[PDB]
Amino acid sequence: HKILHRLLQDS
Amino acid sequence: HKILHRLLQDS
Amino acid sequence: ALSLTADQMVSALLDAEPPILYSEYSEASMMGLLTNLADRELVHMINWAKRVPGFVDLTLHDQVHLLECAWLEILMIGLVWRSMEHPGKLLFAPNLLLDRNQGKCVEGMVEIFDMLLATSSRFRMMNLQGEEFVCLKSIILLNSGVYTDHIHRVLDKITDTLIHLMAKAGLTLQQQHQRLAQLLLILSHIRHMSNKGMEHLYSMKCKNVVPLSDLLLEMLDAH
Amino acid sequence: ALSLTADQMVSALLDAEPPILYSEYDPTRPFSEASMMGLLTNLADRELVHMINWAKRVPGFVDLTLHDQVHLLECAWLEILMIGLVWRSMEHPGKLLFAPNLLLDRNQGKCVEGMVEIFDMLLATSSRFRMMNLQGEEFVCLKSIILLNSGVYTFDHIHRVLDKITDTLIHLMAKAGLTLQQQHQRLAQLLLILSHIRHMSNKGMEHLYSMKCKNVVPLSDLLLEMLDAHL
Ligand SMILES: C[C@]12CC[C@@H]3c4ccc(O)cc4CC[C@H]3[C@@H]1CC[C@@H]2O
Ligand SMILES: C[C@]12CC[C@@H]3c4ccc(O)cc4CC[C@H]3[C@@H]1CC[C@@H]2O
Repeated sequence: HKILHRLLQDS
Repeated sequence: HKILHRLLQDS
Repeated sequence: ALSLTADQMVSALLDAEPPILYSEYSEASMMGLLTNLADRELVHMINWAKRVPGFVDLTLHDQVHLLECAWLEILMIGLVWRSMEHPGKLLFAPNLLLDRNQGKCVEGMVEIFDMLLATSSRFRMMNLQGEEFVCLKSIILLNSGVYTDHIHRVLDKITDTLIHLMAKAGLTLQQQHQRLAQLLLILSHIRHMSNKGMEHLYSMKCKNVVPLSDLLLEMLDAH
Repeated sequence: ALSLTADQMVSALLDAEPPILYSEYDPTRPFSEASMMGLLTNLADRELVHMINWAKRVPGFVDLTLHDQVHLLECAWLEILMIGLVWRSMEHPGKLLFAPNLLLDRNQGKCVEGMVEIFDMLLATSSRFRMMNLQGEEFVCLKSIILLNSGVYTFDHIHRVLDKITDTLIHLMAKAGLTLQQQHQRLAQLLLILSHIRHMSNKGMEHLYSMKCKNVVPLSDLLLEMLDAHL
């Protein structure tokens, strides 16, 4: 659950 | 010269 | 998405461009400036990618993958493009214009500088246009990790788009094909530079010369 | 020189092709990390002798100073070996035909530490060649492009020859009946593969340097100097 992964879905 | 500089000269 | 006109592909890519960021006004300070910069640029790169037509249609697993593979290639071609007007210097930021000899300030760095400068010089001899640049960069994102059918369709449309720009510039067919090849052979050299840069950034991470952010750390570890 | 027709350019390139060589694979014993590396580098070393002569037959190459010839070959040698391997492997899904008596799958790659991930990239590149139906005429063009391109921005005569190889690739696609759009699309797909080959080359180089540095295999002087040229 890498950083880049959630950054890929913001607002 | 490097080895290759001399093989590149074989005919 | 795949039904954009050539101009809509150009418009959309020019529209998605990230901002040019600034730096702050020795080996540790220069690596600090560079890596701090890249870190902030990476955050702007994530958002740019999602605006690259076709990108958000992929799973997130593949989105992560392509960005991890390509991110330094992407910073570097951006860097080279900015430096095009400044023979012999690299415009990392508008207030961070480094000429070749400043690369010597960091161990191993001056050789990567030279490769970047040679590429910029190459953009200059080709007279690369901004519309072509945004194409190459999108190509890097979708191409570089693509093998590690839909994205081959998106790649074809970007090729279509490059050709359209060349046709529109009044180039003959022979000249279009020749320039397309010249432009794409340059991606080979940018891959080379990325691989060497990655090896340099890793040696610095192990030597503890500089603090590196979490994002930057994870992008480096994917390699 | 630059006066070759597209077809003259193709013939000269087909003519100049090196042999497919054999490994000295010894089947009496199992592989170890050291004997596999021994085999691969022994093979590469002999292919290198043929590559030197092949390159002299690539139009324009011998017109360069000896220093530029040295530089381009030092820069591209593992890329060229690698694209050869991938081409030899086209017909063998899941396998890499290093030699006709040395056909290795990914599980044999695992014998050498760090090797299996490089096998994987090479195997994937071979699939790409397969799904594209890469032709021998396109292959010899690509391999020459690699020779002339990969060190060229360690910096104009070379650009004219490169331009001529492009003309030649297009001409073949036109000769195979592809539409105008398919010509530039395929031209691009082919050249984008060179990015992947550069990459595999960079990792391969890094890996070989690592083997040498651990004293896993002895390397011939040529291979050694080819490696120093790059870590
Ligand atoms: C990754 C490095 C730091 C960040 C540098 C950077 C930083 C910002 C940028 O826009 C481009 C580049 C390309 C060169 C990069 C460097 C190459 C070696 C160094 O470790
Ligand atoms: C360079 C290596 C040894 C020689 C190998 C070879 C040897 C011969 C050949 O014709 C192709 C290749 C490609 C893969 C190469 C290997 C990749 C890593 C290993 O160190």
